[PDB]
Amino acid sequence: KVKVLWDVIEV
Amino acid sequence: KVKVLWDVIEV
Amino acid sequence: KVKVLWDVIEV
Amino acid sequence: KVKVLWDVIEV
Amino acid sequence: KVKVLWDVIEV
Amino acid sequence: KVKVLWDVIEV
Amino acid sequence: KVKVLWDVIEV
Amino acid sequence: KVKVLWDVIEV
Amino acid sequence: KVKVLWDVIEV
Amino acid sequence: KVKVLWDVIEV
Amino acid sequence: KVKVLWDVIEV
Amino acid sequence: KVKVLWDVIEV
Ligand code: NA
Repeated sequence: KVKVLWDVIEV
Repeated sequence: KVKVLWDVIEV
Repeated sequence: KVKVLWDVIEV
Repeated sequence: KVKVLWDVIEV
Repeated sequence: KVKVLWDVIEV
Repeated sequence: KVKVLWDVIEV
Repeated sequence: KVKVLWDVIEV
Repeated sequence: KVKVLWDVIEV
Repeated sequence: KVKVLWDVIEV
Repeated sequence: KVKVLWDVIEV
Repeated sequence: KVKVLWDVIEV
Repeated sequence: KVKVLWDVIEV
């Protein structure tokens, strides 16, 4: 199955 | 570690 | 039909 | 500044 | 201010 | 087929 | 108006 | 390898 | 490790 | 005007 | 640092 | 019609 992985960085 | 994902479903 | 679900996993 | 990262994966 | 909008569509 | 439509706006 | 389109193509 | 194709469209 | 960073800027 | 900024980094 | 900048106009 | 303007910048 297909997933979108998401992340953030605080730069 | 935490991971945030979108599941995309074709149902 | 298509739907997007939010998943949060601990790995 | 907030940066967004994403990757499409197959699980 | 920047805002993001998104919708998933079936074509 | 599944597609995502994004709109990025300034408010 | 203008939108950014994602197609996640199953390959 | 599943991939995101993205484009800019006029709706 | 490679990180592909996305940001939106208001100009 | 909104613009998209795209950066590749190696950490 | 080198980044890619892109933006959309409607003519 | 829509046009996408690309640039490579030094920051
Ligand atoms: Na595949």
